[PDB]
Amino acid sequence: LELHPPSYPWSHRGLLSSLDHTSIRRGFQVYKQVCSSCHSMDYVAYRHLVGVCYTEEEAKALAEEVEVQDGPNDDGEMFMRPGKLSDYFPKPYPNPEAARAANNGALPPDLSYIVRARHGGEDYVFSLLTGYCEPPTGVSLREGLYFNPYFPGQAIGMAPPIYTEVLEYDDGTPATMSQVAKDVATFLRWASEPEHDHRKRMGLKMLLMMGLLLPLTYAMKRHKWSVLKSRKLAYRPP
Amino acid sequence: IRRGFQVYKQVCSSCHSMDYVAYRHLVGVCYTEEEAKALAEEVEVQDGPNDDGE
Amino acid sequence: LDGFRKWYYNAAGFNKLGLMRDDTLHETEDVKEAIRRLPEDLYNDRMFRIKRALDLTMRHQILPKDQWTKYEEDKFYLEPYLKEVIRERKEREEWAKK
Amino acid sequence: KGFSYLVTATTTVGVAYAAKNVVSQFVSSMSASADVLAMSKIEIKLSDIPEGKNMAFKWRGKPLFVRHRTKKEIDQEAAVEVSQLRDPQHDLDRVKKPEWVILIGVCTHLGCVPIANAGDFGGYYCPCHGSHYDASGRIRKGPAPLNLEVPAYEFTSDDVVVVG
Amino acid sequence: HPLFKIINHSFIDLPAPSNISSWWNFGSLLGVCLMVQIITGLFLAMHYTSDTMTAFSSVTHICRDVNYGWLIRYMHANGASMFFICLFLHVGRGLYYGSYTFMETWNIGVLLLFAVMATAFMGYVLPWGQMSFWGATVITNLLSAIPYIGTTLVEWIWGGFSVDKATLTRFFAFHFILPFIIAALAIVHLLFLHETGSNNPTGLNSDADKIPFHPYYTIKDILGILIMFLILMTLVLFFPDMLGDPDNYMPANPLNTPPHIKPEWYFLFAYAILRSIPNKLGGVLALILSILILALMPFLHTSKQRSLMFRPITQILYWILVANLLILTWIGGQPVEHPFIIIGQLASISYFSIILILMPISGIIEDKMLKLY
Amino acid sequence: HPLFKIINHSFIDLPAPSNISSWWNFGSLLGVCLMVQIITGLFLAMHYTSDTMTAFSSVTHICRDVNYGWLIRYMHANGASMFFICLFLHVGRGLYYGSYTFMETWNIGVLLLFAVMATAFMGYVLPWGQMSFWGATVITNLLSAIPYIGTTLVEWIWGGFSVDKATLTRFFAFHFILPFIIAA
Amino acid sequence: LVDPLTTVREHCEQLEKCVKARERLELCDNRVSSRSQTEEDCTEELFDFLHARDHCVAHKLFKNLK
Amino acid sequence: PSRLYSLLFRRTSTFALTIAVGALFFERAFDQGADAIYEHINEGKLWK
Amino acid sequence: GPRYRELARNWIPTAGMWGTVGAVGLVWATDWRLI
Amino acid sequence: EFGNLARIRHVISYSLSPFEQRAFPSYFSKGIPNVLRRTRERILRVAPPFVVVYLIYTWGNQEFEQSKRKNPAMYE
Ligand code: HEC
Ligand code: HEM
Ligand code: HEM
Ligand code: HEM
Repeated sequence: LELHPPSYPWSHRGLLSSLDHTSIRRGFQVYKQVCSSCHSMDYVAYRHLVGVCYTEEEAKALAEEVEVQDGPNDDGEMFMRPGKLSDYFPKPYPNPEAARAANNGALPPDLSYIVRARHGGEDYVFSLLTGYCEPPTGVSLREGLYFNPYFPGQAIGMAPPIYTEVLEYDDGTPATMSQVAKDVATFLRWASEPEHDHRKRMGLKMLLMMGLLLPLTYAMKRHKWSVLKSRKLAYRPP
Repeated sequence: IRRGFQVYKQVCSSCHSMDYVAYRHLVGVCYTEEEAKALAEEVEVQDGPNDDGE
Repeated sequence: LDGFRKWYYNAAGFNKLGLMRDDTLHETEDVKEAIRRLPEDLYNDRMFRIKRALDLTMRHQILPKDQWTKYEEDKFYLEPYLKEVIRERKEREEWAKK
Repeated sequence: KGFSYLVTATTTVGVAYAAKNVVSQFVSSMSASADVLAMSKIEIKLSDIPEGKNMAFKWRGKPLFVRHRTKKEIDQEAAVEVSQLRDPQHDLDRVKKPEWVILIGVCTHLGCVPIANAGDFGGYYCPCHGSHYDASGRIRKGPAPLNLEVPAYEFTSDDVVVVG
Repeated sequence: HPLFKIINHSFIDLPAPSNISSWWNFGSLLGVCLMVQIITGLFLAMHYTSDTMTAFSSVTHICRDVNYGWLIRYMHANGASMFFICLFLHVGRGLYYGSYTFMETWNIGVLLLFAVMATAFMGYVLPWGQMSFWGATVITNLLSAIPYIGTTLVEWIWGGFSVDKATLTRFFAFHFILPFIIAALAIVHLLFLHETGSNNPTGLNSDADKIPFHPYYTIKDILGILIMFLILMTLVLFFPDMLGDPDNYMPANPLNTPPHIKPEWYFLFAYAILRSIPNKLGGVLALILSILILALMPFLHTSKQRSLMFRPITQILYWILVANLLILTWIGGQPVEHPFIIIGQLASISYFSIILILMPISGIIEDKMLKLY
Repeated sequence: HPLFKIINHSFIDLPAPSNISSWWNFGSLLGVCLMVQIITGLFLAMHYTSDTMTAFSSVTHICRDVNYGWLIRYMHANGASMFFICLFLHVGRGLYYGSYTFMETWNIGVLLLFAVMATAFMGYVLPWGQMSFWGATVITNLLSAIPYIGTTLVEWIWGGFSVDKATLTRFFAFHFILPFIIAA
Repeated sequence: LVDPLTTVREHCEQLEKCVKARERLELCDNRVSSRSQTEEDCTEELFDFLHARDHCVAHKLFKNLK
Repeated sequence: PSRLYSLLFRRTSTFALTIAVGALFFERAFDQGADAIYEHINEGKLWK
Repeated sequence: GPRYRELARNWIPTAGMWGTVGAVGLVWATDWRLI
Repeated sequence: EFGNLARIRHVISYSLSPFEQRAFPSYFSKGIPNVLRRTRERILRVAPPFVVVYLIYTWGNQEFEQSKRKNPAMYE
């Protein structure tokens, strides 16, 4: 028994509709300033951004903005260096348990594939992040819990992380809770499928090529099968 | 083989690494189960996370 | 029962391809022995009817309604010849048990 | 004939003996690797769990449920009809301590993890096919064939439990 | 030339019936799908690692860093789905048109079906997601049914107390090696058929009307290949995650279990049957029979007509069989609760009673209506 | 049975010369060796991992922890050596007795010889020892000799600037798949 | 700044379909008030109300959103 | 046009040459045209 | 019928012998100690 | 193989060259009538069963929900 998030009119919902890359950039900013404290985008590395919403040198900037340790040194373990374009996003709580502790038993789930891993993810995400409503009568959430009608059980350890104007969008687009939830849902989506755009272009070329090739192959088949389909049989007993 | 394992244990172990050989492999070759258990419990592991991922 | 058999004969649909009932029998060993014992003209009509039905199924067509096989008209030609094959077949079998 | 065939029969046994041996060693290969067998090790801390709570340490690659029970919890499980139980095993029969119950989390049915603190028997519930286990881990409702297994643990202290 | 002799015999100068419909395309599609799977599987094998620490990481590395690696992975997954679609339609063609009287071809077929199901099961275990691990455990513990031989056998496949790395690696080896055995069994399948030739939808002896295959059923197979490629790509490039499951995008957690667990669509009909029988063993057996009942099918043919083109009552029973097969596919999806269970129990009873009892009795009645019986 | 005919056409009622010596055994031995290799290879594949961090560790785990895993591994290695011994004696029989006048059989043979050499090379790369890595670089470098497209081809096969994990994994896939092509 | 959602919500919220839904929830809320000593809750009522509300909001939140 | 048949379709060799050459250029045209479409459809959303 | 009965009675003894071989074979191969 | 497949007699068979005949003679001219002819010939033997399927499906879903629905008398 769970609330089933509704269908939202996403800009990538259509059959050939790509992602809005400004929204992916804003959602990456939302993840960097809010979501990165507990969740780990393990499978997304700074380099990945180049080509989507940040240019090579631009990405380098972001990369240079983090300290990543280099374990093997002549005699030492870690002089975290300026993270590079080859470095993956920095996971908070190096060990899972660490977070468990920090989040009161909860383990923020790595949001790299969250949208893909959650049924109706994009919607779910938006709903969960925006579904922090009032608990009803009779409910008795355990210590360190909050109430979201969507989350399985309606008892997500995650406290509501998006308060209106939680962070300021560099683009200046008003940082309303929603504008922030929609941006981070687009970004997480991108994260779970960096190739969304490239694919849809392949699908458009595939539809054009099949629309060219199916009637022509049908015409060749009907040529080579007309002979028989016109064959007239006659029985002429002597 | 038992005497040569002693040698490693005392003299050559501090600098060389017998990574692919474990205390389990010795049982039934040079030592019994309790002797190899004592040999393993003399040595100490230092890793593996804890409740704090510690 | 006679009218309901005519309705089932129309619902079976092999008359729309111009086939007889005995054309639709699955060729087992006894059926092939009965077909081999047919006279030449009946065998030739059966092969032409089967070929015409295969051609009509190829073009996904049926015969015009005046050319269909009337239930009353269908002739069970292979039947007489078949019974014998079965009779002979059974006789040999019982004798085997002897 | 008996001389020539005896040689055929002799040879056969020999081949047969080698063939069983070769085939046997391969089957043994697919069997547990020495390392995998070396997992009989395990440790727990009684203080870790308070009454009315379950805890697992993935012992031997499977959830090692370790739970503490309440006066009421312990009271009901005893009240449960052992004979009427799907699997006759009175709560205490599976626990050295009434306040302390330890179980392995593999549904007798198809091997999922029972979910603690859920179900119609205040013990466990397996979201796979609806098997409800009581606090004793006894299958009470559903299609699970037998009660959850109780590993042969060791109560060295009221604070430390070797599961052994 | 020896080879050309063989070539000309199975694909060019092979006498084929002139009136076979588009359903006869499907088996050739299956062969193409097999090659496609093998090719895509080979290009998954150059980057996949069968280690429980690195299997999910290798799959994400394929999707994110290998050039067009997402394309090859989702082509492999949706090609497995397309393989099972074409397999089900091939089996339905064989059931409807009386092609099971080619008994050796039918038995090699049901062996191929068992091999393909085992290959797809271990392949779905291979990405080591949450859903793969709990699916493997569940489907394997099923083997734990057998009283004396079962338990040990399970851990034998599990290669340990519970599925863990030991399993993943041997499942990678099997899943690699079985499609080549499937290809060899398909060669035996083609041989056992050319000895008898293909059947036609009328079910009659088509010896009077046979045509070559090169210009007539080759361009037809090419057109069917093109249409099947249109459906696959439009199920990869536009709807890539339609047939999959979202919980497989989480890493395998032995401590948690996906709340809603279900086999993939193709394995559901069986899933329903298994769940239906109360007894564990009963379920396993019925499950097996579900597939095996087909093999049993050539001994249940009691009609004097091979095909169902001229047999309307057995046509109605056949479409009721397809109907409750779809019902069993739906039920498997539904969770355990009223009234999904009862439907499952009935649907299984109706499935076995239609295949075992109702169709031969109906064939006897149909023979009685034509004054044959 | 239609299948039985094939057996009685290639192994039972096949008319063979009465005077062929023991050298004519060798080709059948090669077929047996092929099966043996495939069987042993399958039982190496249930525990081998094609990762450069874990390939040597998996090979040592096969030799030390899998029950009779040392037996299957050394049977695989010495069966590759036995395969090449029987292959060389088969080719020497074909050269000595004028069997190369069966030209199509000879050409399918030399194709099989090329495939077996490629399979053994990538298989020797597979345990990821010191000798395997330097051996691979060497022969992969052989390709660079190509006058114009050499560099690209080498890099393609390597899958990167220099042999590294990229190679090992694709060499595992190719070494797995080629003995079935050899069987066909 | 006013989150567009609030606006959209208000609109769909004002709808009677929803209003009475909320009211049904209210009766439920009250039931639990008087029937305070029970285990009956209003979760189910809560969800159905929301499903309606959100469905509508969702129908109309993205337009306002930028 | 009967020039086609005589110049392009008639000799298999010629029949081929035209196919290969056309295909060589078709890609250029198809990619270009297709890209124009794709982009426009989502003109607003793309890096630039 | 009677003839097939004679055949069965004549081959069943042989068949039992074959089963016996299998018993030894299966057991020996299974190394089932119960036997 | 061909030549030894079957024995027919006096069955003449006329045909035309592919390039000499229209590729899609009356394709939609008679195709539609025929497709329609065809469907009415099997529709009564195909759809009826699946209709009932849609029905069971629906009834099943609704019934389940009702089961989940809280019993009014429950707790009251
Ligand atoms: C200080 C703690 C904290 C902050 C800040 C936080 N989260 Fe979380 N989040 C969690 C915890 C803890 C969980 C897992 C709790 C659970 O599943 O019960 C979680 C889970 C999630 C899930 C998956 C829930 C599920 O059902 O698996 C999503 C999606 C998510 N968070 C998104 C966000 C977004 C977007 C932000 C900010 C823009 C955010 N989180 C900020 C603690 C946090
Ligand atoms: C590996 C998947 C399979 C493939 C690739 C395959 C392929 C084929 C092909 C190409 C044919 C020739 C018919 C044609 O193409 O027109 C065929 C015929 C047949 N197949 Fe399959 N098949 C598969 C699975 C099965 C299964 C599982 C069964 C049994 C249920 C089966 C039963 C048959 C039968 C009875 C025929 C003869 C029917 C006829 O040609 O008239 N096949 N198969
Ligand atoms: C020799 C032939 C084949 C090879 C080498 C092969 C190889 C692989 C590999 C390495 C994977 C894991 C990578 C991944 O899952 O993304 C995989 C996954 C898979 N394979 Fe195969 N495969 C082969 C044939 C088949 C066949 C015949 C089927 C269908 C029965 C199949 C179905 C699958 C499925 C369902 C998956 C999991 C897809 C998923 O992750 O969602 N494969 N295959
Ligand atoms: C499909 C069948 C085969 C499979 C699955 C297979 C699999 C493997 C695997 C997993 C290894 C790595 C473990 C090891 O070091 O031995 C390996 C190594 C090897 N394979 Fe294969 N193999 C196959 C066929 C062959 C064949 C036909 C040859 C001979 C031409 C061959 C020659 C080798 C060699 C020389 C090694 C390296 C042995 C060593 O470590 O010293 N393999 N094979």
